[PDB]
Amino acid sequence: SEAEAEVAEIQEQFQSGLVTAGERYNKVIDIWAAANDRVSKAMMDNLQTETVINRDGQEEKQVSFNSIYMMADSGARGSAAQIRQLAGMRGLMAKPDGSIIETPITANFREGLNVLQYFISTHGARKGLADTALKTANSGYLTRRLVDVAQDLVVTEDDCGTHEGIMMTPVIEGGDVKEPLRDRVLGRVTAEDVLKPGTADILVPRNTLLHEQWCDLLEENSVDAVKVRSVVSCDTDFGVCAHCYGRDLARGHIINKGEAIGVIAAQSIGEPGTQLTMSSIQVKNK
Amino acid sequence: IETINKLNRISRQMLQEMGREPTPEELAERMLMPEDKIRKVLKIAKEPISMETPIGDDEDSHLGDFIEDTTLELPLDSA
Amino acid sequence: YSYTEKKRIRKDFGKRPQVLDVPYLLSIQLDSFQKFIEQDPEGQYGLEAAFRSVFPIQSYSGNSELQYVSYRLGEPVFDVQECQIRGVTYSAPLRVKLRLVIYEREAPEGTVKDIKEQEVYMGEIPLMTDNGTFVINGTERVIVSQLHRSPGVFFDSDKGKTHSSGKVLYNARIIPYRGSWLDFEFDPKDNLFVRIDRRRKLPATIILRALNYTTEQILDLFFEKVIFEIRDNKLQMELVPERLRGETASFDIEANGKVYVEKGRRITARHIRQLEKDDVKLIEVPVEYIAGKVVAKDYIDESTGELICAANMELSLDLLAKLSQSGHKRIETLFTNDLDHGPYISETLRVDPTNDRLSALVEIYRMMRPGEPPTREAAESLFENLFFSEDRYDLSAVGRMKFNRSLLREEIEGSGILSKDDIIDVMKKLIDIRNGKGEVDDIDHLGNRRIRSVGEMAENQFRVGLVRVERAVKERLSLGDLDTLMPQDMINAKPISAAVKEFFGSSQLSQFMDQNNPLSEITHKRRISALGPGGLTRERAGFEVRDVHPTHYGRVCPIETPEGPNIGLINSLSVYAQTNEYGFLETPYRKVTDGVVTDEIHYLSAIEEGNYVIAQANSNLDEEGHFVEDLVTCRSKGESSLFSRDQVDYMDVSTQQVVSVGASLIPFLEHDDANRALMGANMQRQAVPTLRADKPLVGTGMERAVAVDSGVTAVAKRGGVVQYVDASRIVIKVNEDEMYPGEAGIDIYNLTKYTRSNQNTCINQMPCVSLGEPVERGDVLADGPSTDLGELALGQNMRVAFMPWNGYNFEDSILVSERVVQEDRFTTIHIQELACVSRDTKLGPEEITADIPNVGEAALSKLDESGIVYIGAEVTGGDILVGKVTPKGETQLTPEEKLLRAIFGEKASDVKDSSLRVPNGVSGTVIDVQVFTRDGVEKDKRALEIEEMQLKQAKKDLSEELQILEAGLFSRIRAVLVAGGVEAEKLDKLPRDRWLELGLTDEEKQNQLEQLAEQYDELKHEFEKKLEAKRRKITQGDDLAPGVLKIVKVYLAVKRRIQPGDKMAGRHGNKGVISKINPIEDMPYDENGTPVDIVLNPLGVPSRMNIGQILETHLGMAAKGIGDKINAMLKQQQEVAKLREFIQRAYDLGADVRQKVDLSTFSDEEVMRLAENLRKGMPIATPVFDGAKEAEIKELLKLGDLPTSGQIRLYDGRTGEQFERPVTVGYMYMLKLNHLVDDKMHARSTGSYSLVTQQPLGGKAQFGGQRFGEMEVWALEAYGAAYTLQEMLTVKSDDVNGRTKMYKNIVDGNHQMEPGMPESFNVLLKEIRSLGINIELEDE
Amino acid sequence: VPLDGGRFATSDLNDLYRRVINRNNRLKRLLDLAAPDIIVRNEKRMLQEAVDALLDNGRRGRAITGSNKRPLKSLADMIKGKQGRFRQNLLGKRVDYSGRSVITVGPYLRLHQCGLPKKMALELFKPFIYGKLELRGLATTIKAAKKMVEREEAVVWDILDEVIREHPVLLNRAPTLHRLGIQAFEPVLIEGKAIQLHPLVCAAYNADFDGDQMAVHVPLTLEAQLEARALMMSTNNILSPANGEPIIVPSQDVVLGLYYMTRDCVNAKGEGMVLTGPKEAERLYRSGLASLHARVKVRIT
Ligand SMILES: [Mg+2]
Ligand SMILES: [Zn+2]
Repeated sequence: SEAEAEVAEIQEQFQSGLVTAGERYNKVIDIWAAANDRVSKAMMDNLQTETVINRDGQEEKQVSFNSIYMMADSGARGSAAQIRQLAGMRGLMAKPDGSIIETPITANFREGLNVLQYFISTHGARKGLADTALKTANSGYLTRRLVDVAQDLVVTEDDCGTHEGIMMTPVIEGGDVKEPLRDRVLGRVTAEDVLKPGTADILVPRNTLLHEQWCDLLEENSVDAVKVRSVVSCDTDFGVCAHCYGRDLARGHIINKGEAIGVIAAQSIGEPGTQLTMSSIQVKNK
Repeated sequence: IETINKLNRISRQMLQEMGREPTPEELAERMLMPEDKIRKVLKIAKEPISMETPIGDDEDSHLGDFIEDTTLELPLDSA
Repeated sequence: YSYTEKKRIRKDFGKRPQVLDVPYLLSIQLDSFQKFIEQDPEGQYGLEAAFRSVFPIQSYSGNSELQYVSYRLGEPVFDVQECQIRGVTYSAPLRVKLRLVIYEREAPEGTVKDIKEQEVYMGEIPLMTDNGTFVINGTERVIVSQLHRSPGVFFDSDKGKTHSSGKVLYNARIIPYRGSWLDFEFDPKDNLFVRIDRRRKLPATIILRALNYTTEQILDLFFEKVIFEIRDNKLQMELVPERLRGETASFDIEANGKVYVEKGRRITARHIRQLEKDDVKLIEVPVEYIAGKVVAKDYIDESTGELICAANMELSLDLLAKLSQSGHKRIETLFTNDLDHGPYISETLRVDPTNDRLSALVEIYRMMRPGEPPTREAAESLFENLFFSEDRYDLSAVGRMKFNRSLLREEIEGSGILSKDDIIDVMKKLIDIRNGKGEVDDIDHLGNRRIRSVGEMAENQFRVGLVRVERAVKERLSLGDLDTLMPQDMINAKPISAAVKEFFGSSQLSQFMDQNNPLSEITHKRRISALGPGGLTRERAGFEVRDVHPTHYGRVCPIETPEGPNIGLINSLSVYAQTNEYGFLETPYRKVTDGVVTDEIHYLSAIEEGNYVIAQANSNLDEEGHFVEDLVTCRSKGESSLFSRDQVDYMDVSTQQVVSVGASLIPFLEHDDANRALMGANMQRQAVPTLRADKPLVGTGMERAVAVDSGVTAVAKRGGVVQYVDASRIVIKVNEDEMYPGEAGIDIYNLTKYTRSNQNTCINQMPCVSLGEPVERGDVLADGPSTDLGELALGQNMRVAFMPWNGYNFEDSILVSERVVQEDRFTTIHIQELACVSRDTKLGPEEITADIPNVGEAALSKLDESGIVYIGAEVTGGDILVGKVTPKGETQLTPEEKLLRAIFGEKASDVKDSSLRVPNGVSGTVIDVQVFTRDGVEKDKRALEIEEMQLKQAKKDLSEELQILEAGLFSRIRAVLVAGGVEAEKLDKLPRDRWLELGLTDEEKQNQLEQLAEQYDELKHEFEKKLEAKRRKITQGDDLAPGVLKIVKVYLAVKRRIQPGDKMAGRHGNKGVISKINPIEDMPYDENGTPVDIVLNPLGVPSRMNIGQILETHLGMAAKGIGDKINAMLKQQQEVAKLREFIQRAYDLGADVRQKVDLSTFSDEEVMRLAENLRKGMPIATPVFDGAKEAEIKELLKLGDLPTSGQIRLYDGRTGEQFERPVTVGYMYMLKLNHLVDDKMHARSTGSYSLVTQQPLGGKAQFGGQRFGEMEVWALEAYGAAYTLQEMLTVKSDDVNGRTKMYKNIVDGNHQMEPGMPESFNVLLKEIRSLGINIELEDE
Repeated sequence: VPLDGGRFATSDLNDLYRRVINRNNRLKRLLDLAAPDIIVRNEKRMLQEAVDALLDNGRRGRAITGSNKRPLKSLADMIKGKQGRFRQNLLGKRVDYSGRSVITVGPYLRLHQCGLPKKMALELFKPFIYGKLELRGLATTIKAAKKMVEREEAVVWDILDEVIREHPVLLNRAPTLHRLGIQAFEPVLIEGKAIQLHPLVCAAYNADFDGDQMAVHVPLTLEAQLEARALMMSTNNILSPANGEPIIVPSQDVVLGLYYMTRDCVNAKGEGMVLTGPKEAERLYRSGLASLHARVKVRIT
């Protein structure tokens, strides 16, 4: 009712002619998103700890026994967005244009959808579903080309006796860590000797498997830069060495020579992708 | 060939007269020759039907895929 | 209510008073095909349109012609059912009257030279059933409506083709019903261009020259005038004020003595307004303003006669001098506003090399016939043929309509041929849209898309057949004789019937019917596609056509379209829809007047809709006032919004018309997601009928009319009294009033017993009635495969509860009890067909006989004399059905078996076995056999035993008929004597025949005596003629192929039951496979020991959101409970009055229930039977978007004395305890599916192999090996199983030495591998070498 | 070749060869006759035309057709595209000793197991049975053997169970994206026509019991059998090569049971007594005396 009155106000302002339509548009849609967030707050506070249960005392509340919420918190099935679609208003809806409609949904599945509310759910569902049908072409095509390139590559040697390669440094950018140097080094083999901020303290003789104990060891030290004998940098004609590739992940050890890498790669990269299409500067902390 | 010409030409007129097609009985009569030769020629008049045709209405089965080879042997028979 | 309603009422909570009742659903097939036949005199439809449009035809010279008269059809020779049985098309004769009028080329047109007015048969035509299928070779088939871009014209514009430009390019296109296309376009350089059917580009203006226009006339048409006057030295000029708009003054633009606009100044709308108000048209101006302006029309000096300037040429100042000196103080010019009035045409002329009409025709001729040395009339005739000959260009007056409206004419109609006005008007609107006025149009709007039903396609192929005729007609007219060559001595009916047959049997729309379910039939008939001819392609089309467009509302269901590559293309028809006569669509709407909703109806089309304003059916009407609330949900313009009350034009009829039928049946859809409803209504079609017909309790109300309008049931043609009853036929006597006066009016109905469906299922019928009761007309007298008392029933309702169970319902799987299996209730039938053909060989005939060599009497114990099975058998893999044997060649033998029959002396015959047997894995019950044989060969004895018995059956079935029909008549023959005296007991006791000699008198009664003589005479006689044609139809041999001497056919019955692997589901997408059947004791159960039948895993409800099954479940638990109450009332056997009170209290429960029904209207036994038919559960109607509510569900469950939450403490059976907490419980209506493991499972040891590559096959029907794709190689490439790979590459597929060697090493125990080489490789080498290449190997 | 009803069937090449030979022979005729060069030219354009069509029909110009109006598959099409030898019939092959069916759940199973229809395996492992019956001599020859296996005697089943032991078998679901889409299990025989499966490895298959169907292959030779037990085995593979995450992540029902069990309410009962260990706790709840979810003191080791 509140937001309804708001759009009545912005309406009559546009009737005065003060406001444009685009300004009006972004304004009204923004208040709708706000209201949606607020119903999300109200419902989530009204389920998870709604259970007030006394025990040898007046009252106290705890995480609820609502089976739907237990299914949610488990990670089994459901999520706050979906549960919102069950209890609260379910978002806004883009018509097939890529536009974003002005008058959102009020009711839910428990209350009952309206005729047009259903008719408008249509566009989004059929659209994204049409995409579901029609992205595996690109996926299998890409995967097929990748496998096609990466046929011939197999480890030909145990150690190529080769020299330094790529540098691993973290990908912290924009915020905090997104790939720890812990993870990036994990299972890789050093380019060369490596030391500590307490300096000139070697731990690798130019090549070691850097399993989790080495990685914690260098979490203690404040190091933030490593070098690695990469798959690229290896010099072996018609293949690579076992060291430069490093860990066979599904084994948990160094890759045995003779194992076929390229298919593992193209599968590894194309397998996920089917689903997965679908002023100022301000210091934060000290 | 000539026999086939006479046949398929006469069958049209018989179709006018009858309003329906002729039988090898009626047609062996009209064709002046006995049913054996009629039936024979009718058995001869057929063409081949092009293995690369899509008997799968979808591009799934070009007819040659369906075909079995009963020429070689079966390993159980050999044993 | 009605009788079939009195016995089993379905409650309703719908509230919206329906003004309309549904229409007949299969109307469109009937009406379309009807138009294809119906003898239209004038507004030609189909046939007559093709005759008229083609005939008359005259000779290649101009002397002789054939002339159309009329047509007539024969009744078909074969009835429906012999065409089903025989494997024969159902069709009717065709007969055209034709008049050969011939003209003397001696006389001018002295037509009296020859008349041959005779008649001609040519070509059968299939017909339509009363239900919509076409029987074809004994197959019920359906042919599907199509949807495609209507003819006319269509404007578009691509955005940034040259994306470097980032520029807009407009284009127009003309698309006729018949003939060639036409494309107009622009370029980055703002030049109009043409290409036909996408031939090359051409400078557009060329065509206008070819159309006999000059540059003068062209620019007169396109360009408006700008007139200068050189008054004695200086330039004045005329100026409308709104010409310098958003424009800039080049000089000081001033007036009489007054300055409006200065130099470098914009001619603002202020100065347009001063220039307007001040009556200022002429303005003094500089001469230099001209230089650059283009002349409009050719100017000379009347003294010279020489072009001082040709037309469309830029002006100068020496030419201002020389013009005015030549006598031009008037210079018309071309208006040119680069903003608004662009130089498109003129630039196109300056690029166009063509100057005359003729060269334009030459370069068109050269675009389409490249190279060819051009000639005049070849090119004139070419162009004029393209778009100005009736033969090769027709618009469809539909197309003429859409075209005219696209140019804003008034004329709907016109020609199927173009005019120059049309072309140039199109070019004008095009360039207008290039300037900015108007808009390009859209594909996805229905008003551009047209339906094409059967009769129109039939018209098309019919006309094509007429052309196939027409060529040889002329060739045989002009050359051969005239007076003697009869009209049908030229005609050949083969291309025509070959065409009709071809379409009915080879086209994408022609296909088998989906007989598994009446729903699936009717919805396979209410299908719409954009594929086939005149349509689209999967690999080509994109997302835009697939997606929804808002005009689908009330016309096309958005909820029923597959999930695969055909997601958007196919789509089904909406409920209250119809077709525009032109082929477009329409939809009902209630008209809204003065706020009052008018109860009349109007069928707004695809285009009228958006202009008006339209309200919803959800509107809470103010009781014949207006919309109650101010901000009424309404819509227009391709979008919805909130509007006022008197402001409205139209309202929706009902809460449904957006939907199709399938999604009209899913209840509580409003509480569901569209995805899972899509899947629900899709799988709602793939059902199988159960052995019984268990209704649904949770209804919608549409169930009845679908159970009727599939035509599968019997229908009371004329209501009356049930005369005879059986399990195979019914006789009704017709009510006296309904009984027409001539006819005795005793309708009889023969019913179908266990019979194959096209998907190999049971088709069957049963009476839903007793004997000796009245019938209200239109009632159902017989149920079908999936029906009950006139309502649909695709499956069975039963007990459900949501909880996990020990991992057995892990990911959507199902767990189920044994009790269901003891009641057979999901058991179903799969009738099957099997045949044996007796062929004639190079060596001799195949022979059907019991005798077979090397056979034991075990098998032969069940073959009768002729080598054929006795009916009633029950058989299994290995058994023999039909002993067929084939005369054999001879053999090249081995020394060993040679020695062995040198030992035992045993021998072969000169014959081989070819018997018909059960295929392995199969078992079942023989129930019927049929035999077909040539007219000319002996009927193998059993055939005589079959057809003679088929006469025993048939002639009995008719004897009964005539015996009854005639026995009624035999009252007359009694009584009519008796008028004219009385023989009160001298009549009766002595034998009935000998009353004609009893009491007699003169004048009027001798005619009576001989009237009865006539009656007797007729009555025997009709029987004899009946018997004649009938019996010869039974005995007449069969039109078979050559080589085919006789055929047997065998019908089985198999009775498949539920097992793990047999999928099941409901009507919300709530799928599930089975994983186990659970004994009754290990089940969950309740305090009262009533266990559960099905258990489900509610993990998959929230993320799927298919919530209606919950509410449905609650409601089901309610309804049964009431039945249970009544059941207590019956065994305790209470009384009438308590039932009366309870039941009427049950009906009048809801808030604002639309229906109101009283029981004191009904009599006692009606209350009895109705309480007795409800005891299993009180069935309810939940209309789809006018659903019921939790208040009503819970009120009802409180009437059930149940937990309002429908959620009870459960006790486990294995441990005897209680679970932790309650669990939801109630009755779902549930279904079985054709995706059965029995039909999917398949293994393969070693078997057949193909012919070119010698690698095994695929398909269980071919004992198929499974495919090992490239993916499945890439995996093993990952692991490193080189040996497993090589194994699958050589022995299992191609290496024959390897496979045989391997089998042999195996049976010797040795599990050892040897390779060879795959044959497909060396094949490839041979092919390459066929391609002229020395491919070869470097042997070690 | 023929078919049953006297009909014949052919490959499109023969038409092309016929056209070629007709044209060459007619040309030779016209060359015996010194006929005009114009018809020579025309016959040769016809020749080069038909050759070029044989090597690729729809390449040089508008296409050649049989009566169907769809074109004539030339040679090169058989080497080309999907329908060529490579992608269809050479890198991909139909297979002997294989099968498929519907799947359902095996909840009781252990990781190395696959529920298996009898009859399916009976067929798949036939010549082993035959070798073992010639071994035992119950069927002295293979006609007797085949008749027994058709008669489905008792020793059929005991010997089936005899051979199947320690004999792994491969499982495969489409689309075989990554190497964990295809695995080697051990067989377990069951009286049904539907495979059961170890639920945790549904995830590597991306598989659910919504009507899915899986395929079965057999490692005949010993080396493939050992590779199966050692490389394609379900025990060797609990981690991806993409990332070292557990791909044995308990999906959706088991996890609910855990999160329900291990929980710390306040409310039910039995709060604040003491246990010597887990077992008498099991005595409590299997009696039903404690909450399953209640923080209480215990001893552990
Ligand atoms: Mg699935
Ligand atoms: Zn290396």
